[PDB]
Amino acid sequence: GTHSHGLFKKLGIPGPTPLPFLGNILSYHKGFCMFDMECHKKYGKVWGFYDGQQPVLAITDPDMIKTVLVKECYSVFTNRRPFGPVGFMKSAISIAEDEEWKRLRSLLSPTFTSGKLKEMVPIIAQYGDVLVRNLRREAETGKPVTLKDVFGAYSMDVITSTSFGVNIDSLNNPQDPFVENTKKLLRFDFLDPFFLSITVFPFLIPILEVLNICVFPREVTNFLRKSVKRMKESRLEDTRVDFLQLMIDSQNSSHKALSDLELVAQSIIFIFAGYETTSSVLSFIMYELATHPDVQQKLQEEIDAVLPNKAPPTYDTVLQMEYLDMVVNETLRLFPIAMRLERVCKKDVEINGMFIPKGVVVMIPSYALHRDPKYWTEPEKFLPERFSKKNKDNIDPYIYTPFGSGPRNCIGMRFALMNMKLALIRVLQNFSFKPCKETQIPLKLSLGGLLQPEKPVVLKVESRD
Ligand code: HEM
Ligand SMILES: CC(=O)[C@H]1CC[C@H]2[C@@H]3CCC4=CC(=O)CC[C@]4(C)[C@H]3CC[C@]12C
Repeated sequence: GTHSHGLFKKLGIPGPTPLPFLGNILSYHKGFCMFDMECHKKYGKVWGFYDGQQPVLAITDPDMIKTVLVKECYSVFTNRRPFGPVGFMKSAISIAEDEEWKRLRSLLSPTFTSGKLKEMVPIIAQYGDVLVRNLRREAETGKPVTLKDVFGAYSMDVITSTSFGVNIDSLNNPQDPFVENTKKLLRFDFLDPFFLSITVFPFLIPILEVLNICVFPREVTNFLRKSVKRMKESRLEDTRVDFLQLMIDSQNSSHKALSDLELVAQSIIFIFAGYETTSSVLSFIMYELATHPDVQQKLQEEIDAVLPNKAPPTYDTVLQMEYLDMVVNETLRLFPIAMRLERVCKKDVEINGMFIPKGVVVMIPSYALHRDPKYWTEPEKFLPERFSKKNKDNIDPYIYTPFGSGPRNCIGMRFALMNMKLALIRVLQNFSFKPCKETQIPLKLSLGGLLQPEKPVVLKVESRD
């Protein structure tokens, strides 16, 4: 019948012996991260395992990784692992493949330049202020703050705004249908029963498509696909520096420009990529700043220096802040929320020594590499100075990859970084953050399939009066 599980040893690559049907998925009770590091402790440079009958080949040599992500990104390693029933979200850039992906990447790239980003800063800066007013109250309240709630609220405020021009306080408007629906767009947990099932029975994905059962909830994609050219139509033609307009502007004068539907797919996929990723990283950073008041006041002092008497951050004053950037990247080292980068091997190739067969998912265990002893001194420590100017080129760009690498890295990187930084500055420009003993110390990751804390982060918030 199926004859998948013989592949790696038959070519000479080590790995945990698979079970019939299951492959190695029982080994996921630990979680992706724990599983990945333990594999690297025991098989070294390269190993192989099976998500069901699907061969996954892990790699950890930096120029082999450069090779996959950059080298023949186009010729061989262009797409990611198909993962569940996707419906029309087939057209979203992150999900699209080969030429359609290359088309969308090119069509969507100009929208993410540093230029258009400088023009989005005032919009998103505004919701820094909104966050502060919303944080004042729960600080002064007395009681601890659940960070993913006040950052979830910020991330959304900033998403609706730069995506559709929609200007709302998500926190204080929880039924605004436009807020209500978009919270359901959380990140996928590939260790969920559903997805695990899908992994074992991939021959059930086409079954779900028929039934229109979809990993993006029907009701949520229905409401935004509706909102979009409710608004792409003449609320627009009254005549917005945002994502939607830039995509509209590129339907209006190379290869065939953005479809109407393909545009909505993008709008949606942007939300999905940017909402819970941003809010998560922000929680992780605020956790670190709380449990290292060493870093927190040093940063607060950098912020006041660049921005005296609560001066409002600009594009340039942000890029200026070197210790802030140090804080941001060190937290992404410890908590790379993608965990893994993956590419599907389109053809038989041999990359710096070893032959990869067509069909193998080539995987880069980012979480593991970020906590590797060979490239990192004291990997478990929160130590921003590893990213100090100098001391930071020892650092291989192919070992440290919180946003991936090559032509298919995170399109939203400069934005995500800018967005997070504008939050941090205004929040630190007004408050301090300290442990309560509801605060889990030390902090544990979920054993699940999302990089997120065991229990949500709660902290004491004080005004700098
Ligand atoms: C802290 C925030 C974020 C992190 C850490 C992050 C991380 C990542 C990673 C690791 C990848 C995979 C890249 C690869 O496989 O090499 C990715 C892809 C992607 N990200 Fe981000 N992301 C963040 C925020 C955002 C934002 C704000 C947006 C959009 C506004 C975004 C849009 C995308 C898209 C569209 C892709 C797929 C790109 C493609 O298929 O060509 N992400 N992200
Ligand atoms: C947590 C998560 O990743 C979400 C994304 C897709 C979601 C699934 C989508 C399909 C689905 C339909 C149902 O009627 C029950 C819930 C399930 C089985 C969902 C369970 C939770 C999932 C797996």
